Amino acid sequence: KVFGRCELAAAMKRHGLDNYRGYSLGNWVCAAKFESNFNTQATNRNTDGSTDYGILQINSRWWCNDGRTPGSRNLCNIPCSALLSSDITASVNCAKKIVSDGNGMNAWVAWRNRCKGTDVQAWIRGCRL
Ligand code: NA
Repeated sequence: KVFGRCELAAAMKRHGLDNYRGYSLGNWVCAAKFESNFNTQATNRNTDGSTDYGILQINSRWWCNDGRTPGSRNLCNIPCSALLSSDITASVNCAKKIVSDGNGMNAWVAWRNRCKGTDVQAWIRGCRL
């Protein structure tokens, strides 16, 4: 599923991501924009052989099981495929664990490089929330 900007902001808010660990909703929408262009089916293969999955490009090295990332963990206790669902519940629940891990949203290299410090409220501007 390719979400609309305000459609995703609403789904993220409903699942309690708005101000989670102090990150305003526009931070999460900005990260999703640059990670996946709001596409739940986004995938990216890493040089190390891990894969990133879903709207927030959650990686198989730590967070999900894909059966093909030697040495990896599955700390969100999900198949990585769950992160490609039209239903963002698994992605949001796992994102909550990741952003709690010590480095906040720096865990998402695209958030640090493209969202951090910018006017992220622009990502929810005009949305009925
Ligand atoms: Na894994």
